[PDB]
Amino acid sequence: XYXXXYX
Repeated sequence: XYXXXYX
């Protein structure tokens, strides 16, 4: 992880 979202 380490980026965000949500998908």
